[PDB]
Amino acid sequence: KEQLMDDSFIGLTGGEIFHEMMLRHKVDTVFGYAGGAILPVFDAIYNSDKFKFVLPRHEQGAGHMAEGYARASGKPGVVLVTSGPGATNVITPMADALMDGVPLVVFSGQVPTTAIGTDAFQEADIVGISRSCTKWNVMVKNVAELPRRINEAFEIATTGRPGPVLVDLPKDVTASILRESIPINTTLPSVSEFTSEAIKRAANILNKAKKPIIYAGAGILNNEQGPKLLKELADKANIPVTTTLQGLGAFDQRDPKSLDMLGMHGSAAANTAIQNADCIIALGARFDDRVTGNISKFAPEAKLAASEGRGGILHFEISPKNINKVVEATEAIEGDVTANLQSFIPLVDSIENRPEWFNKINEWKKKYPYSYQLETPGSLIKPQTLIKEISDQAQTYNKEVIVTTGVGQHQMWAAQHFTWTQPRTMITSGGLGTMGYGLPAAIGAQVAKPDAIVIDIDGDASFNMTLTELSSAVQAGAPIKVCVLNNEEQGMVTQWQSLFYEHRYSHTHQSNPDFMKLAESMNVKGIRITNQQELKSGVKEFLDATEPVLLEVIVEKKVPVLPMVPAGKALDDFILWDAEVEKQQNDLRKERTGGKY
Amino acid sequence: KEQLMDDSFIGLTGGEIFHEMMLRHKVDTVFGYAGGAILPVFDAIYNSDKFKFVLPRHEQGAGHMAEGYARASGKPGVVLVTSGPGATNVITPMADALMDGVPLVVFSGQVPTTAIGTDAFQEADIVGISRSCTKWNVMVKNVAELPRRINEAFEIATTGRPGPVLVDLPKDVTASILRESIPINTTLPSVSEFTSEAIKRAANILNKAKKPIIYAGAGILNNEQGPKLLKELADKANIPVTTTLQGLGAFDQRDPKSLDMLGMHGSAAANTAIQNADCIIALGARFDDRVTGNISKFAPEAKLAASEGRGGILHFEISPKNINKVVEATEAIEGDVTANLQSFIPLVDSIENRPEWFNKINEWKKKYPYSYQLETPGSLIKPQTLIKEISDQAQTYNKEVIVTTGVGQHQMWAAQHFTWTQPRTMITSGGLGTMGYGLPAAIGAQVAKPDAIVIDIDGDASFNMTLTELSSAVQAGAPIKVCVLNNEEQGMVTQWQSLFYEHRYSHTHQSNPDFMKLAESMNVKGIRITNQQELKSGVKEFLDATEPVLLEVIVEKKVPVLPMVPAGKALDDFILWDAEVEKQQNDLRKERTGGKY
Amino acid sequence: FEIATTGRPGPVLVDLPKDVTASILRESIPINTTLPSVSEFTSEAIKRAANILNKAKKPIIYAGAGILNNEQGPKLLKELADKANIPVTTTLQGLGAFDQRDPKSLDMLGMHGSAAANTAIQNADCIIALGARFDDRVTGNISKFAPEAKLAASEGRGGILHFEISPKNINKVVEATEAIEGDVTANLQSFIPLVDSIENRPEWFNKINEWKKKYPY
Ligand SMILES: Cc1cc2nc3c(=O)[nH]c(=O)nc-3n(C[C@H](O)[C@H](O)[C@H](O)COP(=O)(O)OP(=O)(O)OC[C@H]3O[C@@H](n4cnc5c(N)ncnc54)[C@H](O)[C@@H]3O)c2cc1C
Ligand SMILES: Cc1cc2nc3c(=O)[nH]c(=O)nc-3n(C[C@H](O)[C@H](O)[C@H](O)COP(=O)(O)OP(=O)(O)OC[C@H]3O[C@@H](n4cnc5c(N)ncnc54)[C@H](O)[C@@H]3O)c2cc1C
Ligand SMILES: Cc1cc2nc3c(=O)[nH]c(=O)nc-3n(C[C@H](O)[C@H](O)[C@H](O)COP(=O)(O)OP(=O)(O)OC[C@H]3O[C@@H](n4cnc5c(N)ncnc54)[C@H](O)[C@@H]3O)c2cc1C
Ligand SMILES: C/C(=C(/S)CCOP(=O)(O)OP(=O)(O)O)N(C=O)Cc1cnc(C)nc1N
Ligand SMILES: C/C(=C(/S)CCOP(=O)(O)OP(=O)(O)O)N(C=O)Cc1cnc(C)nc1N
Ligand SMILES: CCOC(=O)c1ccccc1S(=O)(=O)NC(=O)Nc1nc(Cl)cc(OC)n1
Ligand SMILES: CCOC(=O)c1ccccc1S(=O)(=O)NC(=O)Nc1nc(Cl)cc(OC)n1
Ligand SMILES: [K+]
Ligand SMILES: [K+]
Ligand SMILES: [Mg+2]
Ligand SMILES: [Mg+2]
Repeated sequence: KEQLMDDSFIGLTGGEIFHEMMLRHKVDTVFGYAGGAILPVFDAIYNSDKFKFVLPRHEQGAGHMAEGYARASGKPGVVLVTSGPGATNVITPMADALMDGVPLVVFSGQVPTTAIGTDAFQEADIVGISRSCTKWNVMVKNVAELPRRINEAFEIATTGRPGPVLVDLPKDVTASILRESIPINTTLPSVSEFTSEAIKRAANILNKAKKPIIYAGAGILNNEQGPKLLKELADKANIPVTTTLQGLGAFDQRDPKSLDMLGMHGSAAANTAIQNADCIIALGARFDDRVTGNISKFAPEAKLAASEGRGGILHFEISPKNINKVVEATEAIEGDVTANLQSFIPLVDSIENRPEWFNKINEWKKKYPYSYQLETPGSLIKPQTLIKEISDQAQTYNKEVIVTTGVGQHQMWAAQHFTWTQPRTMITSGGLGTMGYGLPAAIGAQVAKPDAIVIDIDGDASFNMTLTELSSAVQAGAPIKVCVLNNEEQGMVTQWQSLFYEHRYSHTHQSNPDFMKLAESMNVKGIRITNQQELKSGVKEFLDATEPVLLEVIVEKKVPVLPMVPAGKALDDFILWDAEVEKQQNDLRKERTGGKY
Repeated sequence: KEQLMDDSFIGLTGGEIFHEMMLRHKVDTVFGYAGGAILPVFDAIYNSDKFKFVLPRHEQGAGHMAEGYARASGKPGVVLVTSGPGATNVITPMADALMDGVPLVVFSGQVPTTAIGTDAFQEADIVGISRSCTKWNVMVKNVAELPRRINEAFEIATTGRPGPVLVDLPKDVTASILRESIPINTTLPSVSEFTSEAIKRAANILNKAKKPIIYAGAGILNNEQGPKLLKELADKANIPVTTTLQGLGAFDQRDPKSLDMLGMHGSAAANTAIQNADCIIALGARFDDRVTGNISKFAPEAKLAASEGRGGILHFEISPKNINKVVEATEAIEGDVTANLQSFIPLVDSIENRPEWFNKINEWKKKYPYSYQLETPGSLIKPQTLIKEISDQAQTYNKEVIVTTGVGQHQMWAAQHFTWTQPRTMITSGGLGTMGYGLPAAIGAQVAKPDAIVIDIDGDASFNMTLTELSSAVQAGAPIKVCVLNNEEQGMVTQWQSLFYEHRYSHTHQSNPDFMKLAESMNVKGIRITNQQELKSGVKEFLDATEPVLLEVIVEKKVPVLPMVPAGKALDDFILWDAEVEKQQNDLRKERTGGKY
Repeated sequence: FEIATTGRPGPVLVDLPKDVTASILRESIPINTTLPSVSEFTSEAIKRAANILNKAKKPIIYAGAGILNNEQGPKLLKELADKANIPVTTTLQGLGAFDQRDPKSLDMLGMHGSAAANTAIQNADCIIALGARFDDRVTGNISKFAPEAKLAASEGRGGILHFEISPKNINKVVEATEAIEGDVTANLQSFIPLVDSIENRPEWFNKINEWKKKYPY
C-alpha cells in the first residue's frame, strides 16, 4: 500500500516536478522560449545543469530544431513554449512532425484554469487547434496528474509510428504545490500467432519470386539494427534495393544492388524496376503519392503475380492505419519491421544468382543516370554540379556527415546527387514539405551530434523563411554549414509554371537580401561563390570552417529537376533529360517572356 | 427564371472566378505566397492590374500584413496561400485576428478532392485546425458554389464583431471550369422595440448619474461616425473619457475630459475614476482581464449605484456572446454602438457642469502622471523619453501618423507616452499579444495608407521574430519606419522575473544581430542612436527619411513599466513609480546577480 | 433539403432556437432563398468500361440500393442484363431492383445470401457494380474476394466496373478497374449503347444453372 504510493514529490511545484520528470526521461536538450504563462516552469529549470537549453528567435524555430534533433538522435525532441502565440507558433512544426513520423513532445504554457474559456489574455485553444496535427494531446488540470501526463506523452510520441504530442500546462497548475502522495507507477517512465503465420506465408511468396525488389523507407531507421537486417535480407536472397526520400541512408548506395531513390523525381531505373517486379518487399514505407505515381497503374507485375499466386506485395508496417490504405498488401506483417525481419530472414531461401533479373537491372541503371546539362564556358554553375562537389569533398573528412534541406529543387538535387551511406543523415521535410525547415533542423541536428559535420542545403526562398535563426546557431554554439543555392527564384514552382502554365511566372520571384552582409550582421562567416572557377576552393573553405558558416552559390536559373513523373502518369512514364529539348525550352521561355527569363 | 440564373461565369476556371469575385468585393490588395496547390488561382491573377499583390517572405508575414492593412483601412485583409505548411503558417495571424476583432479573409490552396483524407503530399486538415481560431471556415467542393462561398466569407468576416474566416480551395476545383448556370444572387456581394426600450432606460439611468465615465474601446472605431458621436455624448452630458489599448485614438487625448488609457498599465487616474464612478458607459469594449483588474473588486461604486437604482453599467455591444460575459450589464444595448448612440444621445440631458466630480478627476490627473526616472549624466537613453521624442517630432509633419508595435514593455510605453488623437492610428496586438506583429503590420498599414507616416515601435526580441520581412517592405515599395528599442532583453518577462522570481532571469536574454549591418543587407537605411546627445537629431533623420528605414536605439535595461496593477489586485490597487524604490531595486538586482544585471 | 436529396442521400439536421421561430421577419431577403432548386473524364471511363465488358466471358451484375434512386433504374438494369446476357445478384438493400422470377436472377449475395450468387461472383471475370458499396456483410474476407475478376483485371480482360455517385465510396474497399462517377441510372444510358449485344453464353450459364440447382435455400 505505502509501497505503491509515492510522496517524494510532495512539497514541489508543478514546475519542479516537470524538471524532475525531464531528468527521469533522460532528456538532455530542451528547445524553447519564455512567456508569462510558462514562467513557473522556466523558474524551476533556471540554471539547470541537467540538460542543455536552446533558445531560438521564433517558436517555429524551436519546433523545427526539435525535429532535427529527434531525427538525428532517435530521441524525442522536447519543446517548451508559452501560451497563446507561443503555442500557435508551433503548429506548423507539429503538422510537419505528424506527416514525417517525428517524435516531438510539445509543452505549452496556458492561462490559469480560472481564466480558461474567457477569451483571456494570451489564451489560445491549443488543445482544439493542435488536435488534427498531433497523435494525442491533453491539458493538465492539477499537479497530482502532471507526472502521469508527462509519462503518457513520451510513451505515445515514441511508440507505434512516432509522432508529435502536446501537453498544455495551466499557470496555476505549474505554480501549485503537490500536497498529496501519488501512484509510484506515475513517477517512473515505462509475437502473435497471426503475424507469425503471415511471416511464414510471406517467406514462401518471396521464395517463389523471380524478380524481387525491396522498397525501403523511414521505418527501417527506427531501429539501430534496421539497416543491418535490410542488408542481410538483400544479400541472402539477392535483391535490389530502392528507398524513399526519407529512407535515404538506410542502404549503402555504393553497393551494386542499390537502385537509388524511387518516385516522382527518383531514378528512372528504380521506377522501371518496381513497375516490373513480381514481388515487392515494402519495409517501413507508406506508399505516399510522391512515390507511387498513378495508383491504378502502379506495380502491374506484382499485382499480376499476386493473382497468379507467385508474388505480390509484402508490407512490413507498424501502423494498421497505413496497411491497405493505398495499395492492397498480399501479406501484411504488422509490428516493428526490424523485429519482424529477424523472424522473416531465416525462413527465406538463400539465392546465389539471378542472371536475367540483374541483367535487366544493370541495363536500366546504365541507361538511366541522373543526367543534366553540364556547364559551358562562361555559364553559371549548374546546381547539380554544386551538389556533387559538396558530396565528394564532404566524404573526405573523418567525421559523420548530416544533411538537412529546405524544400524545392535544391532538395531534390540534394537527394539525387549526394551518395547516401549512413542512417539518419538525410533530415528533410517530406510529407508536409515545409520551406524554412533547413536551418533550424540543422541546428537541432548539430546539438544532437556535436562532432558531426552538419550541412543545410537550402533554397534562397526557403532560407528567407527562417533566416533569423542564424543568431540562434551562434548563441547555441552550433557550427552548422549553410549552403544557399541562389537561383533568385522559387525554382520548383517556376518549373511547374514553365511546364503547365506556359511560362507565366505568377509571383514566384522574391527579392533576396545580400547574404554576405546578412551573415556578417549575424556574426556568421560568409562565403560567396559566383563562377565555375571558384567552386572547388569555395566549397573547401566552407567545409574546412570550424564556426557557423553561410555559403551562397550563384547557380543557373530555370533548370528543371529531372527525371520527372508528371501528375497522372504511371511510375514508368517519366520525362528524361535531353540536351536538345532543354535548348528548345530555353528558346521558348525567352520568346514568351520577351527575354526576361 | 432566366432572370434569376446567371451564365456569365460559364467557361471560366475556378481561379478566374476567384479573380472576378475579388474585383466585385472591391479588393484592392492581396497578401500571399505561391505553391503547387494554389497555382490555378495564381495563374488566373497573373499580371492582374485590378489589385496590388504583396509578397512576404513567410506566410505569417502575409497574415500580419493583412491584419495591419485591415486595421488601418477598415476593409477586410485578404490572404492567399498554398496548402499544407502555407496554410498552417497563417494560424497565428488567424488566432490573432480573432482575439482583436480583425476582418481577415484567408484563402488556402488544398490538395485535389480525390486526394483529401489520404495523408497526401502537402495536405493539412486546415479546416479542422483553424476551426477554433476562425469565426467560420469552409472547404469549397465544386466550382459552382465558389462564388457563394466567397460572398459568405466576406459577409461573415465584416459583420457582427469582425473576425477571420478561412476558405479552403482544392486544386481540382480551382482548375475546373464552370459548365452550369448559377443563382444570380451568388454572383453579387450583399431597430427592435426591445433595444429601443433598453436605450430609453439607459438614458434615464445616465440622467441620474453624478459621477459618470465613458469606457470606450475598439468597437467605436468600426464606424466612421464613431469618434464623432463619442465626442458629442461626452460634451453634451459632460463626461470624462477613458479608453482601452485598442480604443486609443477614438478620443482626442488633448481634450481636458481625457483620462487616457485604463488598465494594468494604464493611468492611475483613469483606474481611480472607473473604481469611483456611479455610471459606466461601455462603448465597444469587452472588459478584458488586462483592463478590469480583480473582477470581484471591479467598479464597486457602479455596482452600488445599480443596486440603489441610481446608476450602473450601460453596455453598448454588438456581440451577444460578450454581453454579461465578465460583468453584469445594468442595461445591455445590442447592435452597432455608433448607430445606437444616434438614438441614445437625444434622450440624454445636457449638463453644463459637474464641479465636485471634475474636481476629483482633475486632482487625480495631477497626482498620477506617467512618471519615471529621468536620464542622468552619462546614463543611457530612457525608453519613456525616446517615445516622447518620437511623438513630439512626428506630430510636426503634415501627414497622418500610424503606429504599430511589437509586444512587451516598448508596446506599453508607446501606448502611454504617445499622444493619441486620430482613429485607427494604434495598430497593436492586444488580445493574443503576438511578438513579431510590428513589422509586417506596418507594411500592411503602409500599403493601405501610402501617404501616411507609418512607425513600428518594436522590441529587440519581437523584431527578431519576423525581421526577414524587411526585404518585403522594399519589394512592396512601403517606406515604413522601424524603431527598435534595444534593451538587449525580453523586458516584459524580465520585469516579472525581477518582481516575482527574485531576479532569476531564466532564458530571457536572446542575442541580437548587428541591426545596422542587417538593415544594409536588406537594402534598408540604418540609423543607430547610442547616447542622449544623438537622440533629437537621430529621430529627425528617422522621420525625414523617404525610404524604408531602421532606427536602433540603445536604451536603459531592467526598467519596469509603471503604473502596474499586479495580478489579483483591484484596479485602484496599483504600484506607482518612486525614485527611491527604483534605486533600492537596482541595488537588490545588482547584489542578487553578482553585478551581472 | 438539397443536401439530403443529392449525392448519396442522407440525413440533415436543422436546429431552431425558440426566439428565432417566434421572431418576425422585418427585412427583405434574396428571392433565390425563397425558392427550392457529363465530364469528358467520365465519358472516357464509360467507353473504357464498355470495352472491358465486351471482352468478358463470365460477367455478373452486382446491384444495390443506388439503382433504386431513379425511377428508370430497374428498367435500365434489365435492359443491360438482357442485351449483354448477364446474370444479376443484388444486396439486401437492392432487393426488388431485379425481377427474381427472371432466369438471370441469382438472388441475394453475401453472408446469408445464396451460395449460387456467392459462387458466381467469386468466379466472374467482370463485375458490374451498380449503386452498391461493397459492405462487409457482402464481400466476405476482403483479401479473398472476387479472385477471378482481379486476375482478369491484371490480364487486361476484365475486372470491376464501379458505378458510384459518392467519391468517398469509390476505391474504399476494393479497387475499381474503372470508376464511373455520378448517378448510375444516367450513366447507364450512356453505357448500354456502347455494349455489344450477346445472344448466348453456353458455358457460363451452364455453370450458373448448375449452381442454382445445387444451392437452394
Ligand atoms: C518537393 C518534394 C518532392 C518529393 N518527391 C519524392 C520522390 O520522388 N521520392 C520519394 O521517395 N519521396 C519524395 N518526396 C517525399 C514524400 O512526400 C514522402 O515524404 C516520402 O516518400 C515518405 O517516405 P517514407 O514512406 O519512407 O516515410 P514515412 O512517410 O515516414 O512513412 C514511414 C512508414 O513506415 C512506418 N513505420 C514507422 N516506423 C516503423 C517501424 N518501426 N516498423 C515498421 N514500420 C514503421 C510508418 O508508420 C509509415 O507508414 C518528396 C517531397 C517533396 C517536398
Ligand atoms: C503586454 C500587454 C499589456 C496590456 N495591458 C493593457 C492595459 O493596461 N489596458 C488596456 O486597455 N489593454 C491592455 N492590453 C490589451 C488587452 O489585452 C486587450 O487587447 C484590450 O484591452 C481590448 O480592448 P477592447 O475591448 O477595446 O477591444 P476588443 O478586444 O476588440 O473588444 C471590442 C468589443 O467591442 C465589440 N464591438 C466590435 N464592434 C462593435 C460595434 N460596431 N458596435 C458595438 N460593439 C462592437 C466587440 O464585439 C468586442 O466585445 C494589453 C496587451 C498586452 C499585449
Ligand atoms: C443481420 C444482418 C445481416 C446482413 N447480411 C447481409 C447479406 O447477407 N447480404 C447483403 O447484401 N446485405 C446484408 N446485410 C445488409 C448490409 O449490412 C448492407 O446494409 C447492405 O448490403 C448494403 O447494400 P447496398 O450497398 O446496396 O446499399 P447502400 O449501403 O445504401 O449503398 C449504396 C451505394 O450506392 C451509392 N449510390 C446511392 N445512390 C446512387 C446513385 N443515384 N447512383 C450511383 N450510386 C448511388 C451509395 O453512395 C452507396 O455507395 C445484413 C444486415 C443485417 C442487419
Ligand atoms: C513555394 C514553394 C517552393 S518549394 C519554392 C522553393 O523555393 P527555393 O527555396 O528557392 O527552392 P528552389 O529554387 O531550389 O526550388 N512551395 C512548394 O513546395 C510552396 C510552399 C510555400 N510555403 C511553405 C512554407 N512551404 C512550401 N513548400
Ligand atoms: C517573451 C514575451 C515578451 S513580451 C518579450 C518582449 O521582448 P521585446 O520585444 O524585446 O520587448 P521589450 O523588451 O520592450 O519588453 N512574451 C510575453 O508577451 C511571450 C511571447 C512569446 N512568443 C510570442 C510569439 N509572443 C509573446 N508575447
Ligand atoms: C501572459 C500570461 O498571462 C496569464 O497567465 C493570465 C491570463 C489571464 C488572467 C490572469 C493571468 S495570470 O495572472 O496568472 N499571469 C499573468 O497575467 N502574467 C503576465 N505575465 C507577463 Cl510577463 C506580463 C503580463 O501582463 C502584461 N502578465
Ligand atoms: C503541391 C500540391 O500538390 C498537390 O496538389 C497534390 C497532392 C496529392 C496528389 C496530387 C496532387 S496534384 O497532382 O494535383 N498537384 C501536384 O502534385 N503539384 C505539384 N506542384 C509542385 Cl510546384 C511540385 C509538386 O511535386 C513536387 N507537385
Ligand atoms: K544518390
Ligand atoms: K497618452
Ligand atoms: Mg530558389
Ligand atoms: Mg527588449
